[PDB]
Order: sequence, then C-alpha cells, then structure tokens
Amino acid sequence: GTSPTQIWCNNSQLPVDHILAGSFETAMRLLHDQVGVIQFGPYKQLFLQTYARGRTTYQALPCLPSMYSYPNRNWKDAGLKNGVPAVGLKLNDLIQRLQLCYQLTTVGKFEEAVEKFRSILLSVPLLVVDNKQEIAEAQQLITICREYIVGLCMEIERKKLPKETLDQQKRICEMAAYFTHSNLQPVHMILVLRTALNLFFKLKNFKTAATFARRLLELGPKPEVAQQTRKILSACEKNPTDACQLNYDMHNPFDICAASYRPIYRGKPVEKCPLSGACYSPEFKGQICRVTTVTEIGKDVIGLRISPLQFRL
Amino acid sequence: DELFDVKNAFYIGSYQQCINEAQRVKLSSPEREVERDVFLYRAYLAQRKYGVVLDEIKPSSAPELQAVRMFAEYLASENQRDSIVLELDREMSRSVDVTNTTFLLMAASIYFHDQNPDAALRTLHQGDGLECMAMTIQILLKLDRLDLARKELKKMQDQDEDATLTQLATAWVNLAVGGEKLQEAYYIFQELADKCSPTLLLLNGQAACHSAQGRWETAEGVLQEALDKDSGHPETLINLIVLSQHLGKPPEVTNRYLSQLKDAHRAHPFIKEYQAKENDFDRLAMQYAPSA
Repeated sequence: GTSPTQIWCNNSQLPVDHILAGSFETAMRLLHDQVGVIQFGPYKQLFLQTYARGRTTYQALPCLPSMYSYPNRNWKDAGLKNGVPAVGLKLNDLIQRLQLCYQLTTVGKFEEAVEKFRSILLSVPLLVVDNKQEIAEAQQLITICREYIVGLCMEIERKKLPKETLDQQKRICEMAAYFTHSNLQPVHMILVLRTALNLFFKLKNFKTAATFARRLLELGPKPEVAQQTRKILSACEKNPTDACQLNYDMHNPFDICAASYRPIYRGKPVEKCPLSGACYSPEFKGQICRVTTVTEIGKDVIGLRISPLQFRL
Repeated sequence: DELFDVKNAFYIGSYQQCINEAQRVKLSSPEREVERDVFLYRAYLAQRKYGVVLDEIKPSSAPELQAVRMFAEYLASENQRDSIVLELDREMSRSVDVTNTTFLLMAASIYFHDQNPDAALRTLHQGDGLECMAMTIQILLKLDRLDLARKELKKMQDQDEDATLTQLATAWVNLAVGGEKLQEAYYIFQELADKCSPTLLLLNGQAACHSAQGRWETAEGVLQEALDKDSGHPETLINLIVLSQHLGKPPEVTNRYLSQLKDAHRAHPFIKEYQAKENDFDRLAMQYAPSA
C-alpha cells in the first residue's frame, strides 16, 4: 500500500513535514526552491534531529521486527489518505531561545550569540505555523536574527582591524557608526551608540559625536551612562565640528553589506539573501550568504512557506 | 488449555514469566511436552539468548524444536542466513507438510526478516492456527494494506474474540487505523497490563497510543517506568527520543537517548537507518553544493 511517510510527503509542501518523513531529497528541494538554501551542510544536524522524532515504535509480536507508528497532527480527521505529521517545533520555542541570544549579546559573548542567532534563523523554515499573523512573526523573527548577526559580525571585525593608520581609524569609526543603524533592542542599541560616541570623540569628529550622544540619551540608558554621555556631549558642543569627512551618512538610508560592511545607500543596487534579507553589493551575487551560510545571495525564490495558509486555490 | 498461561505470558512480552511457568508445567502428553518446549525456547529467543536455544536443541529433538532452532541460528549467525533461507526454500517447496504449525511460524518468521513478505505470507496462508492469523495480520500491516489486515482480524475475531492474541491483533490494526480507534488500542494495552502485568512490550504499546494522540505528557510515565526496568530497550529509547523533542527537553536529551541506543544495540535497524540517512544527506549536500 502507500506508506504513511509517503502520504505526508504527498500531503504537505512544508519542508519540516518532509524531513519528518525522511524524504531528505524532497525536503532539500523544497528548501532550495522556497528559500535559497544551496548549502545544506549546516542543516545536517537539524535534519537528523527532526528525522529522529518522526515516528514511534511498538512491538506487535515477539521476536519479530517492531512496528512503527506515525503520529499525525490532524490525527482525528486524517484518514489513511490525509494524514500529516505532528508538529514538534513551534514558534514560541524559537522566540524563547532568542532571549538567550540577547543575554549573550549583553555579556559580549557575540561569537556565541551569532551561533544561537543563526541556529534560530535556520530553524524558522522548519516551523509549521497556524495563523497568518504567526507567519509574520516568523518573518520578523528571522529579520531580528540577521540584524544581530550582521551587526555583531561587523563588530567583531572592526575590533580586529588595525588602529594605526588615520585611514585605518576612519575605517573603524565608520564601521562603528554603521552598527548604530542596526535595528537591535534598546539595551544593545544603547551599548553600540556608547561605543560609537567614544570613537568619534577621539576622532575629533565632534559634530557627529553630538548626534550619537543625543540619540543615546533618548534611549534612557542607566544613569551613570547618561551622565557620562551628557559630559561628552557638552564637550562636543564647545567645538561642534567634524575634523574629517567620513563615508557615513546618518540621514541617508543604509543597507549594510554583510560581507564588506560598506554602506549601500537607498536605491543603489543590492543583492539580498532570499531567506535572511541580508544585503550584499552586487559583486557578491551568486555567492553563499555569510549570515545564513546556507543560502545563495542572487537566488530568486518562491519564499518561505511555513503554513499551508500560504497555498491558495 | 494447560499451556494457556505459558503461551499468554509469551505473547504479552513477559518472557521470563513464560520461561518460569513453562518449567513448572508438567508434560502430561508427548504432544504438550513438545509445545511447552517450543514456547520455552521461543521465550529464550525473545530474550536473545540464542546460545541457549542452539546448544540445548539438538538434532534428536522434535521437528517443532528443530524449526525453532532454525530460526535461532538465523538470528544468531548473520553469515548462515543466506544458506538457511536457501535450505528453507528447498524444504518449503520440496515438502508439503502443513500440519507442523510451529514450522510454518518459524519459517514465516525467517522470511519476514529476510524481507520476503510474500514468502512468509505464503507460508502463513497454509497454517490454520490462530497465531498464524495474528502473524498474518502483522505482516499485512507492515505492508500497509490495512484493508487486508481488517479481513484477517475479523477472521480471527469470529474464532476467538476474547483471546489475548486476538486482542493484541485488534490493537495493532487499531493503531494503524488512526482516529478514534487509537483510544480503543490504548485501552486494550492498558487492560492487558493491568490484568497480566506491565511488560515492556505493553508499556510501549500504551505509550504509542498516547503519542499517536496529542498526549505526549501522558506518555511520559509509561516510558519512564519502562526505562527504569530496562535501559537499552530499543522501543523505549526510540520513543523517548521522540517524546523528548515534543516535551521540549534539551536537545542533548534526545541525543543522549540516541547514543544510549547505540550502546545497547549497535546493530538495531533504527540505528542503521539513522546512519543511512546521514549518508544520503552528505550525498545530497554534494549534489547541491557549489563546485570548487
């Protein structure tokens, strides 16, 4: 007859369903078309893990091979024909993990934070989502992950680059400033602003520093920080002026190149990761996304398909 | 039936109980004595004490025992298997004897492992016994032809509704059916455990029923109890891995059970499949991966 796993495959477009089924090739294809995922290698743990949960086992008779049971999320209604695998991974689970990521960011554990963030980001396509808004949250969740990943990754590099040349220093300040734009939560956003302010201050680009200081204050950082910020701000006011011109436009909209960590203003051509939304300069197109690590930058895709609602007829 | 307790203990899954009782029972008949020995060894096979069966059953033993021993060697020696099947094929074709039910069951069992469902089913077709019917249904379920399975079940159902063997069979069909049926399967497993005794087999069956339905948490107790009795029990560990993920246990937990399974039985087909999946995944990765 037809195996239950096969039934699941026939029944659902969702990639997780196929993984549960054990149909890797099918699942990979779905991930490849719906999302960009060219490089499956980072996926392997997720697949096996997901795969393991798919079916239960019980023994009909002794000394014979054990039987397998396939749980269905719609067990009641599903007949033999319309079964679909039980869930097992949910949006809330992913959201919960996010806090741990936040914690690591605050501590300065950025490298570890990236891993947790990326782990969640990759996991999003696995989900089966019940309602339309819930789908939006998933998309939003992914966005948050890339934002941190690119931002944190940019930060790690900035620290690495050499301080010695003036040009080198200008580069650092620029990158620090770029971080400012990243959409993080206020606790983190404040932290980055704090950093940028100092770099700009030493740079003697006081005018720009003043703007950062004001933005920081609005956030409402702890009192000690706020006081320090006010102190710096007043100093900046004495000589509001930027000594050097930097390749940074606070006002102009940006898009940080995930690879280059260079600004891409407004309209200027950009290539984006189908999955993450990470942005890259046109040169990168066709390459593996640094943020996602699985995806192809240039790839056009159907789009994430977490819920059956997405399919319409 | 004098043997009733011994056999019943066997089907439920409490092998040791079967063995103990088998010894206590008195022969009272050359026929019965043979049946008793058959179950006694069958129990040892369940236990995986192959050596016991191979050593004790000797050529002089009754043909029924010989069949059991045949199965034992098949399980025990991987190398021997092709040779055994070949001989089995020869014996099956070159010899009519239907009467030996034990032979049919053992032979069918070998075919089943051989993954020659047709042959096993073919053999079982000849056998009249109630057990033969139960085995037949099980094979049909694996075949995923529930419909055929249902027919056999009723067939046995007419003969003996109350028999535990029949009840187990119904539960199986039941579990396959899905839906409201699942609850029915759950009760039968529960009732058996209550009456006879919770066996690892029975506990997992209950767990499977609960898991089929959403009730992951309810499943926890049965698996936990089963695990306590026997770590390394294949069905239990597998169920635990599945259960753990639904519960939201830490990923390490799922991994731990999986590793534990490997320790208990490197060979276990679940493990092999897992490995197989890993292999093709790597294979697939190369397919998608960019060239360099």
